[PDB]
Amino acid sequence: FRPISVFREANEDESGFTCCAFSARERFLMLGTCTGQLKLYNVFSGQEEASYNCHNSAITHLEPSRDGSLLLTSATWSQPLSALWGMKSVFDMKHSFTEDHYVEFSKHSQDRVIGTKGDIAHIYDIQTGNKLLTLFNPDLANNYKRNCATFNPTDDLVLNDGVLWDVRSAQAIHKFDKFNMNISGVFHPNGLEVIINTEIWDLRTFHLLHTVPALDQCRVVFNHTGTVMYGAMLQADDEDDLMEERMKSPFGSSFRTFNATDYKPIATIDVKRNIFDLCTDTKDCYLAVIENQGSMDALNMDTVCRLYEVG
Amino acid sequence: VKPNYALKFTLAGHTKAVSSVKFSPNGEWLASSSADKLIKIWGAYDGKFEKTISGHKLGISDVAWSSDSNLLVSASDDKTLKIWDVSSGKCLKTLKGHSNYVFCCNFNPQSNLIVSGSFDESVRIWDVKTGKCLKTLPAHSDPVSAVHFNRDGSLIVSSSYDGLCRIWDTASGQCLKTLIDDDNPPVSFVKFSPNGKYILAATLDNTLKLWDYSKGKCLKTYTGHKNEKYCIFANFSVTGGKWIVSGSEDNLVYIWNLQTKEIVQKLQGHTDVVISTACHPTENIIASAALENDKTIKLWKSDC
Repeated sequence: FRPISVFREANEDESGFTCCAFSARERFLMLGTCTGQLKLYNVFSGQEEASYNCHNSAITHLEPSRDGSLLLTSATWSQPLSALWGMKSVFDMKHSFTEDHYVEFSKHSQDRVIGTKGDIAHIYDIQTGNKLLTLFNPDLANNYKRNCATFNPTDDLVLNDGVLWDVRSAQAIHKFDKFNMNISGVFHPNGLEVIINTEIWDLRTFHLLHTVPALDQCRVVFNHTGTVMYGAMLQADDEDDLMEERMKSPFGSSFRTFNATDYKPIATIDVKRNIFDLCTDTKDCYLAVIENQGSMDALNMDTVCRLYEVG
Repeated sequence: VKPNYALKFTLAGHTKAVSSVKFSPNGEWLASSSADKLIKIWGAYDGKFEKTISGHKLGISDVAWSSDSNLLVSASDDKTLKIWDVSSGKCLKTLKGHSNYVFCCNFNPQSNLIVSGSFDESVRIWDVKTGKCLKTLPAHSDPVSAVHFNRDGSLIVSSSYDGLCRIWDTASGQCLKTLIDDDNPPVSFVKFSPNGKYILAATLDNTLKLWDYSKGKCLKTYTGHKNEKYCIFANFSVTGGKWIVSGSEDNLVYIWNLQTKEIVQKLQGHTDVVISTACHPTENIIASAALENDKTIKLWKSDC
């Protein structure tokens, strides 16, 4: 990971980048900010290209569609908590999801959105914005504190709060036992296993395939071939109150890469600054990382975006 | 004529940001609430710690005195308010009903009702003696930042992140006025003037405005300070010169001439946002309180 470029938010006394994703027009990166703005930057020059007002509170997370026509944003406390934006010619809101604090596109045909409100998953149609489904069963819930509902690679299954759902039947098919307080788990890109905190479960059998202690409290993302996994550990203290939560960046100061087939470790990278987000481009040539240089972490938040060459 | 407030005492003791300071109506005490979940009582003239009042489960956003100085009400992030007997320090009632954090509270002049405002976008009116909710007002489409009774208790004013101030009939709960100007940035604070004729409102565009709410007219604008993020309390200073008083996100207390709208003083000393100020009821004394990187309360005294 050779450093290629660095830049901070233009105009602003304290740089407020909070999250990032490469846009379809490569060389340009989309970043959310702590003031609910979506901004476009040239990742090589550091030149701000555009700014759009998306939310009345800090952007927490975002996801562009693969075809570059749509964008999902999630905010912090203001409603709508998530929104869907059109990126063709003019930028504007197509739909809003007022109570979902997290949203993802469906994965195969990106024709739906899955939002999360606490323990509950919502599936929406991208065209109409209609809620197509609610997935929640209080007798199976694990009540994961940072639950995130997610589609599998073919969109026929959903993982929500540690419960595996069959979409077409809106039926829960399996409940994975609870072994941590926060992380609810993601699908592996191969479609045949799930990664729930430190537990790797086989969807063929529900046998435990791997214990990976390094993944505790981690979020993960895969390179586009599905051969490498990035993971970074959330900063936690559940005994933190509301004020103490804001004092922290989302992640610690290191991320790890793992072989995606057997979870063996590849690299451990410590950028010596706490991490807000990271992403790769579709070709996995570049890694973008939002790094806080603030002396007291997110207390005096002051983030830069670093572009690294993926070797 | 300008005041000459000068620093007399600094009150340390809270272990997290101080959210609200309030002089008792009899002038003897200062009450302070804190993110540390505690209410502390101090001597209003000597600044000496008197006692700690405890019972909330999470941070406290606001506290308020009953007219006779014997009770307090607090509003908490734990989604309740509590009514306290000041002498004993005991919790007389817990008011339960809000579905999220309670940010603002006040007794009415008669002291038989409490009004509360919440992140859940409602205003609620409570029976002081039963501890029960009398009315739930669907007051706003965004979090409520302040609630206040007028001088005869017949009206409530509320302010909200939806950009609106609203006036309510205490008895019926009917909305009687919606104040909005040329824009609607979040309204972060509001209260009635002591004569009941005006409304003083802060918006998160670094601006305070004095409204004739009956006429629906903005009469005075006060600027020069920094207020774009926090819900800073503000006051009419009426014991000497006629001022407007407010904290500021540059860590200063600002004082304006009410009529001319010019800044007449800025009080330096705090090391974080000055989120709360209070004007003593009979003497030219100001209390100020600051957030997490400061944690102290300051007492200032002026000759006019």
